[PDB]
Parts: sequence; structure tokens; C-alpha cells
Amino acid sequence: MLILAIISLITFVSMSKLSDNRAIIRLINIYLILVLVLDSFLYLLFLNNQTYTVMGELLIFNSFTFYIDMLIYFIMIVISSLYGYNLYNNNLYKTLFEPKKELIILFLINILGALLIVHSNDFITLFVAIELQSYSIYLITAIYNSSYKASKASMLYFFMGGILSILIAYSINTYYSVLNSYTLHSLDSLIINTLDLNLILIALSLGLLFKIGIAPLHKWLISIYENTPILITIYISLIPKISILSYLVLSNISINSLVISILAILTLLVGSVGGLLQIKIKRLLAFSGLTNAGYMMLLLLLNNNEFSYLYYITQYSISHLAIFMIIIFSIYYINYINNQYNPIIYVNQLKGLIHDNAYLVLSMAIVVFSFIGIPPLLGFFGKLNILMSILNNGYYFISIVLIVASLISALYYLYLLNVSIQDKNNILINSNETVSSVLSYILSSLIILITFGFIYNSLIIDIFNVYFN
Amino acid sequence: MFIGTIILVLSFLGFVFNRRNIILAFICLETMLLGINLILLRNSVLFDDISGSLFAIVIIILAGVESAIGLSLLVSYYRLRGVINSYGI
Amino acid sequence: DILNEEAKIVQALNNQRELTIKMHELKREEKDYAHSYSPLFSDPVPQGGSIGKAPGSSR
Amino acid sequence: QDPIPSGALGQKVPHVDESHQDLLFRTSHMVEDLETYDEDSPINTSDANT
Amino acid sequence: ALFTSLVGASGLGFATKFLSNKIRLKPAGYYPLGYVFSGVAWAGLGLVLHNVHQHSLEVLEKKK
Amino acid sequence: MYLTYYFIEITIFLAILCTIFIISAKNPMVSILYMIALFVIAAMYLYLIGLGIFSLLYIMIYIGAIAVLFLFIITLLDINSTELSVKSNIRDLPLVLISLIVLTISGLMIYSNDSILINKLLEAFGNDYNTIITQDWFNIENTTLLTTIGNVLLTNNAFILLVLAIVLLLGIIGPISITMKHK
Amino acid sequence: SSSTPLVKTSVNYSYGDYPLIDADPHFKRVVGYMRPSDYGVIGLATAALPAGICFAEWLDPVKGKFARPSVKFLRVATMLGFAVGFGAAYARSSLRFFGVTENAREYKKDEAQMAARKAAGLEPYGTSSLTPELQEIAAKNSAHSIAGLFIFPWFNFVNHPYHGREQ
Amino acid sequence: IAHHVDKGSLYRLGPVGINRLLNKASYNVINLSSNTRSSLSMNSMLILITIVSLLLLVLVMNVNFIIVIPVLISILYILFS
Ligand SMILES: CCCCC/C=C/C/C=C/CCCCCCCC(=O)O[C@H](COC(=O)CCCCCCCCCCCCCCC)COP(=O)([O-])OCC[N+](C)(C)C
Repeated sequence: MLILAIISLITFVSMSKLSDNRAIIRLINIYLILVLVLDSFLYLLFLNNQTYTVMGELLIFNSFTFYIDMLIYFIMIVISSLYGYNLYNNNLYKTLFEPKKELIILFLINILGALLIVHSNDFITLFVAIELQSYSIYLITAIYNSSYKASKASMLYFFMGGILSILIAYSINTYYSVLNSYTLHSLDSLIINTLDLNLILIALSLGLLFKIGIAPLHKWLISIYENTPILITIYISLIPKISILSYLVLSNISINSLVISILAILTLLVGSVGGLLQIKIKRLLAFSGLTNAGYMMLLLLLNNNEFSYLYYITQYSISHLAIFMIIIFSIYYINYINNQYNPIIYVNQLKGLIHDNAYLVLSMAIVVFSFIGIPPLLGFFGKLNILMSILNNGYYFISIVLIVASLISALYYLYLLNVSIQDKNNILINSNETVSSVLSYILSSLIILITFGFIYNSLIIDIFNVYFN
Repeated sequence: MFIGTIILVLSFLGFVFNRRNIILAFICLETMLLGINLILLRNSVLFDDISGSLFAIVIIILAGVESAIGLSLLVSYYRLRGVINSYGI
Repeated sequence: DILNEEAKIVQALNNQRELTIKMHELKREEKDYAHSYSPLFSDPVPQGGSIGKAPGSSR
Repeated sequence: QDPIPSGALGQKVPHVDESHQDLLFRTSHMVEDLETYDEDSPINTSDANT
Repeated sequence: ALFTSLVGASGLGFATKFLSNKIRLKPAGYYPLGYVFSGVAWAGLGLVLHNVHQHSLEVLEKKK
Repeated sequence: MYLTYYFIEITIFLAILCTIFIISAKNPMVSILYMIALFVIAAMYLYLIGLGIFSLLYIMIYIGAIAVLFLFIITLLDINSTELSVKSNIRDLPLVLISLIVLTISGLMIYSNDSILINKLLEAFGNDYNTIITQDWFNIENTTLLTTIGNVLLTNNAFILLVLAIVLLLGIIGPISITMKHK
Repeated sequence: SSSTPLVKTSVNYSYGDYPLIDADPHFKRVVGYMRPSDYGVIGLATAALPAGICFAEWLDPVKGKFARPSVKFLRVATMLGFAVGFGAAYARSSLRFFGVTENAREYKKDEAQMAARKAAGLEPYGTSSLTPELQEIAAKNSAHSIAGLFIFPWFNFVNHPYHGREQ
Repeated sequence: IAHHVDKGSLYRLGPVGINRLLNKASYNVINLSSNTRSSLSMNSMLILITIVSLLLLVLVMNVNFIIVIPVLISILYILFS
């Protein structure tokens, strides 16, 4: 039903004016909500890990992928509410947070390309869908074209995505040159013994992984995440991560991988010690993505990782989405707005935040202790259930390096708190205009999932016991 | 496999060690894609199937749309800055 | 009256321990092709590519 | 208005005022982090396509 | 119990409406009807999750 | 008769030669013209292997649309370029040589499946045996290669043609949406 | 001749508690067997999109002041709401063919209709204008496509001979 | 003890030496991508080194695993210092 949305939408956007664009996104927001509500019941198809293959050995549908599908729709309902709703009714925030005409077009085409990977069985479905989502990230980066940094970032992202698309294509055709086959379904655990498919499947994994931000090739993605504006970057950070990783976690082609294990160690090291002496908030906030994409590369080495993965996915997605939404709200309280596309940059700009909207600091605290892994919060059971899979399966040096990486990464997480709970000379006493009710309810909902979401751990596991076993 | 691998590796190193302009980087990308095509088309001929030819005729179109998208990205890059640097972006 | 309410809780926890050990065994158990691939079309046998087909190419 | 801003390791970090976008600050040599002079600010653009 | 899950999920809804009032720099009881609105919405999510868990237990009972 | 034997090897050498004139040419559009020559060498190799259909698909699509697009860009836009001076790329030369050796050999490695690394490479070179082509009378109609592509793009992989339509749509919408400046 | 499946097929392979009706029902049969609660789901989604847009403006308006949305948006809200209602409708009704929800009402209809085609001396699933290889390929495309209703709409219109059932 | 042991040497294995270690290591790994004027040529030559260097490591590695441990210690020394 994304197809019908795109086909209806681009015809509808061709006829609307510029001033209509905002309200169009509101429509699409509600549309996606009634694809969650009125169409969820398809989970009843997937009892006892019954898997389907649709369109003839082409798309594989299990309930792992159904959950990834539902997660991607939920986060788009959020991101679409960020574009489609005003923050305040000022003359300021209309020229700072304003959608383009064709923005929601590229959004839905991107989600289409990201779903056709997690649902994918074939390799040409994999390649066409990676190409579709890669074009969409090209154009979502370059759509705010009256910005020097965003155009430079779109060009950088074009060439570095072109190399790692031709590396994937070379790995697919290298796999074809030794097996007249397109599926990893053909592998079926006898062939891997008598066939040297190490170097092929590992090179395929790498060419898929370097697009995430794994650490030998991590600098260019941190540059794109700092150069893009503040609304584009909470989408292009989240979507290729969860799409490409839930591809590679579903098909288990790097087990006992020594190369994935080196790159997981190297990722947890230079992500935690990378973002220490840094002063820009999107930088600081983009090396948090490097370490938390490091905790996934561990699970690639695993067999049977579908609990640790999915729980830590929706953990990172809610925590991610919430900490980006908080520093949208701190823009009213800063004393200095530069750079219209990216209005808050330096992390010392949110300094007096406890004396002006103290419960924004309560919100910020609750989400940032969840990144560290504090046990009343939902981030801790995510790190816990990763640890239960790492220690089960023989990765003992990986585990202590995970722990040292978590301890180093707590420093620049707590730097946000250190800066936020400080004295400020000039405090706000009263504000005329207040924040959007339907948009601040989303942040309150995203906290109450993080705070009081350890409640349902038991229920989820029992539901997890039925539909995946 | 010699012609496709040699086109791919020489085009790849010409892309990497490009410091002189940017249109050499685009055309090194396209010559890479040609090399991956050549390797696959030979594997289709040697294995007696259209299967790799199916992936070939799809990746022809995807190389095309990659050119169209990325060269519009370059025109966007050039719009604000009336010259393209020699050292790169 | 307190030792019996001990034993009720310990029975209720050994039930969960056996429940977990079972549900961990149920994962590593191998699965049929009709359950782990498409239910409809339960054979892996192809007969694929039939236009100019040669008799004797079956095995 | 702190005496010394902090930088997550106790280092000294620059407080970013409006006064960091000049001609000498333009095209300095540095990593892409810890850097002022953005390319997009309403005093650096100054009728950018007129 | 079905009832305690309803009351507690409605309590989660009261918490979301409270925290959403108080980010806005409003008083607590600013718009009192929205407490009812959010409480019934999050209670409905409690309805859904409880019924899915009922059905999953009933599937586990039929495997004997 | 045996003058017509080394053709494939000639094209390989010729293709090698063409890439050195692509990466080292003073004018840009002269090097893009050498790339057009490399497409022609590719289409020579594709006729030469037995795929006469593809050669004309390359001349139609790559030469006639993608290269025309590239030349059309280079005309009315500004691109600085520096010449291949010895002083700026002599520092690159050792990593060039190391990467030539490693990437070439390791590209030649995965066509083969012995556990011993040296046996992987030598199987790359043992091709001098001549395949025997036998006439089988089992096919009754002139299904060419393009007919079979049109049967498999349209029945077995119709969804890939349809997701491909979404990609071609995106290739329309994108360049437009960048270069509009609506109102 | 145009009725041989030439395949091996799972036989009465129930997807839940309840016995299956089809492995993919034809579009005509799904539109025939849907309950009045299903047309209620369609009507619910036709009404929920314009009321949802007017609601979501009444929460926080676009231009600072509350006005109603234009009829231009209400017309497209009605259309996309009928689209959501039909997608939910088709998915609900196809679940009863697969045997994952209650289908005791529809199973008697299928006993009756498969008994009526035997008395009328015609094919059990339809004469179709396709060669049997194209019927098999077309319904390998259309098999179990109600999963993945989130990505793309796909339906069955081919009268192909296999539906996961004996005889 | 209160100066040379308690506040001297237990802080060098404690919070006062770890700050200096992480300061140096972070300064090195941030200045790793510093030098080049063009980001594109730097990242495009950094994609080359890895798929070269990882491949050479795996060549060394299946023969003997003991002779690749110091190689990785030295790569960590050059990356982080
Ligand atoms: C009327 C329909 C209402 C629409 C509901 C839409 C929800 C979209 C949201 C997606 C992400 C949010 C997390 C949802 C968790 C579902 C768990 C599940 O059940 O997941 C299980 C297993 O999960 C996993 O592996 C681990 C995921 C763990 C989630 C961690 C977050 C916990 C805190 C939030 C959950 C409790 C909040 C309840 C508040 C009253 C499989 O998924 P399933 O196939 O059983 O899907 C159920 C179908 N349901 C949605 C219609 C019921």
C-alpha cells in the first residue's frame, strides 16, 4: 500500500500549490496510521515461524520481516509528523522547518526501497532495492539545494555509494560464477563445507556493511551527517541502518567471520574514542550511531539472533528518534541561531536548559541514560540481550571490548547532561506561544515507551515464543 | 574474465587516484559498471543461461538511471558555485 | 503455611526453567521445507525452463 | 558565560559567537570537527545568487 | 487480570498527557479532557496487546 | 585461417590501452571520447563472444544516451583540470603498484575452490582446452536471446520489471525536483 | 489439457486451526464471500480519513487559526480511505480462505459451489485463456501475496488449476 | 602513601591517566581524516587501503595466526597514535 500512496501522491502533488505542501504531509501521516491500525492483523498469517515466498522465489515473508516492516512504518509516522506539523506559529520557524514540494515523494520511494530489502530472497531484488534506496538518499540529501554543505554532502554520498554498490554487484556476480544460483536458500549448510564461499559471502557482507558506517570507512558518513540539515538527517541516519542490517541478520552468511569480528572490535573502539573531544551535537550524536551499529555487527557473527536484534532495533529507533526530537525543542531556548538549515550545532548552545523547560531536561536525561544502559530504562535490556547472545556462543574477547566501549561511550553521552544542567544568567520567565500539542505528545509517548517499557518484557517474550518458534 | 577484471581494476584505480577533475571520476564509475557487465555476460555464455543476462539487462538500466540522477546532482552542485574545483568537491 | 508457599513459587519457577530449556531446544530443531519455504509448492524439484526441452533431461 | 567551557574530557573548547566568521577564519586548516566558519550563514552568504 | 492491565495502560496514557502538558510549559490540568482521550487510546493498546497474548497462550496449549 | 584466432586477446590488450588514455588526458572531453571508444571495444568483445544482441544494446544505450548526457554536461559547465604532472602522482605510484598486484591477483582468485591459495590462481590460467560444440536438434523455433529475456522479465521476474518502473519513475522525478525552483 | 497442474502441491495444509478453503482465492470469490462486518470495515476507513484530517487540524491548525480543510483534500481523503478499506477488506476475507480465522460460514458456501460445478459439467476452478505453464507461473506470482500487503497491492485474476486441495 | 600511592599512582591507573590516554587516542583518530583538502579523494583512497589491507591480513592469517597479532597491535598503534 506504499505503491498506491506513491502513485496517488505524485499525481496529487503535481496539482497542488507550494503553500499546500505542508497539509499534504498531514494527509499522508494519517494514511500510514491506518495502515498500521486497520492492517496489523496479517500477523495471524505468521504462526509458528511459517515463512512465505511470494512472486516466485523472489520475496520472502516471515514475521521477522513483518516486524521490521511495522517498525519502519511507525518511525515514518513520526518523521512525517515532524515535517507536516508546525513547531510554533512564528515568522521564524516557517522559514527554518519548511518542507519542499517533492519531499514526501522521495520519502515514500525510500521506504519502498528499504522494505524491498528486508523482504528480499533474490539477489537482483536485493540489488534493485539497494539502488532504489540509494537514489532516494542521494535526492533527499540534495533536495535542500540552496545550501553549500548539503550539496557537497550529496556529491560525496553519490561517489561513496557508487563504489559500494559496484562492490555489492561484483560480489553477486562472483557468487554466480561459482554457482548457477541467486538465492542463499541454495546454500543449505552442506555446500559451505565443501565450497570456499568464505571470501565471496564476506565480501558481499562488507560491501553491504560499509554503507552503514562500519569503522574503517566511517569518516565520510560522519561528514554527511554533520553537513545535511537537522530534519533530513534523522531519516538518512535511521533507514539504511535498519534496512541493510535486518537484511544481513536475516541471512546468516558471516558466522565465525574473523573479518566481521575485527571490524566489530575496530568499530566499538574508534566509535567510543572517536566522539570524545567533539563539540558539535550532530557529530557527537553520529558517533553514537557508529557504536550502536557496532553492537549489530556482533549479532551478524551469531546464529539465531532474532531476539537480541529486534529488541535492540526498536530500542535504538525509539532512543535515536527521541534524542533527535529533543534538540529540535531546544532551539527556542538558545541565544544564537545560525545556519537556517541547521540551527543548533554546538553542544554548548543548550547550556541553560534546566532553568528553561526543566522537563525537557527530564526527557533528555531519560533518553540519554538509556543509551548508556541504565537498567530501569529500555536500553539496558537491549545491551543485556546482546550480551546473552555473545557469551552463549564463544565470543569472550568481544564481550569485554563491548563493555570497555560502553564505558568510554558513556562519557560523551553524559556530556549532554553536563552541559544541560548548568547555570544560565538569563532565564525565561514566560512565553507567549507554546509547542504543538500533537507534536509534543509524540515525544511524551516516546519517553513513556523508554521509561515504562521494561514492564512488557515478559509479555513480548511469550509473544516472541509463539510467532518465531 | 580477464577483460572484465582488468577494466574493473584499472577503472577502480583510475577513480581512486583521480585528483585532476570530477568528470574523470564519473567516467571511471561507468567503465567499472561495464567491467562487471563483461564478467557476468561471459559467465552467462559459459553456463548456457539467460540468468546472468537477466541481471545484466537490469543493471544496464540501473547504470543509466545512476548517470541521470548523479549528473543532476552535479548541476545542483554547480548552481551555487559557478566553477568546479580541480582537486575535487 | 509458609513452606507450602515456598514450594508453590519454586514449582512456578522450575516450570519457567523447563519452559525456557524447551523453547531453546525448539529453535535448533530442523524444519520441513513446507514450513520453512512456501507451503504451497512443497517440492524442491524444479522442472524449470520448459519451452525447447529435451526428453531425458530429468533425472 | 562560563569561565571555561568543557569538552567531555575536561579540554578547552571554543565558545561560538557571531565573531567567528571573518576573512581570516575563512579557509582555515583543520579537521571537519572543532571548526567554526560554516559556509551557510546569513553573514557569509550576503546575496549569494543576485 | 484484564482489568488491571486496562487501568495501568490508562495510567500510562495519563503519564503521556501529563508529560506532554508539562513540556509545553502549561499547568498540569490545562486541558482536562485530553487525559480521558489519551487514557482511552493507550488503554486500547493495552486491549490489543492483552488479546494477542491470550491467543498466543491458547496456541501454546493446543500443542499437547 | 589462424589469423582469426587471437582476436579476443587483441581486444583485451586494446581495452587495457584505452583505459590508460582515459585516466591521463589533458582535455576532459577527449578522455570522455576515449571512454566512448572503450564502449566500442566492449561491444566488439560481446559480438566476438557470441552475443550480437547486446553489442547493439550497448551502442544504443551507453553510447547514445549516457555518453551524450556526459558530453552535453561538459559543454555548458565549468570544470577545472590539472595535467598529469609527474610531481603530483609520483607520490601515488608505490600504492598504485601494490594495489595493481593485489587487486589483480585477488580478482583472479575467486573463480576456484582449492583450499591452497596457489592452486586457486593457476586454475585461472588453465583454459587452453577447446570446448566441443555439438548439434542438438531439440529446438523447433527461433527463440532468440531477446525473446527469452522478454519471457523472463515478464513472467518469472515481472515484479523486478515493476520495481524497475518505480526506479525509472524516480529517475524522472529526482532531476526535475532538484532543478525546478518552484515559483 | 489445460487442467493438469503438472506440479506437486501441499494438500489441505491448514495455516491455523481451521481448514483452508484456497491457497489463493480468485478476486471474484473474495468479493463474493465478504461479510457485512467487512463492508463495515470499508465504511469505517472511508469515514476515518477525512474525519482524521479535520481532527488533526483541530489539534494544531496549519495557519495558526482553525479552519476546515478544503474539499480538495476531503475528496482525496475519501479516495485513499476507500483504498485502505478495500485493502483491509480483501486481507480479512482472504484470511478466511486460508483457515486462520473463523470460516464456518464460508465453508458451507464452498461445499455448495464446488458441488454445483460438478453438476453443471465444467472445470472445478475455471477455464482460463492461458497455457498451463503460464497458469503455473502466474499463480506462483500470485501465491500468498496477501502477506506483503503493506508494500504492494497484488491480486489473483488467473483461473489456474491448483489451490492446495485434493481431487 | 597519601601522595605517591593514593593520589599519585592509583590515579594513573584511575581517572587521571585514562583522561590523558583517551585525549591522545581521540586526537589521533580525529586527525586521521584531517590532512586532505578534498574529502572525496581522501575517502576514495581510504576505501582502497581497507579492501587491500584486509585481504593481505587474511592472506597472512590462514597460514599462521601468531604472525598477525603483532600486525594488528601495530595497526592499532598507528591508528590510535
Ligand atoms: C490495533 C493495532 C495497533 C497497532 C500497533 C502498532 C504498533 C507499531 C509499533 C511498533 C514498535 C513499537 C513496539 C511494539 C512492541 C510489540 C511487541 C511484539 O508483539 O513483537 C513481537 C516480538 O517483538 C520483538 O521481537 C521484540 C520487540 C520488543 C519491543 C520493545 C519495546 C517495549 C515497549 C513498547 C511495547 C509495549 C507498549 C505497550 C503500551 C500499552 C512479535 O511481533 P508481532 O508479530 O507479534 O506483532 C504484534 C501485532 N500487534 C502489533 C498488532 C500486536
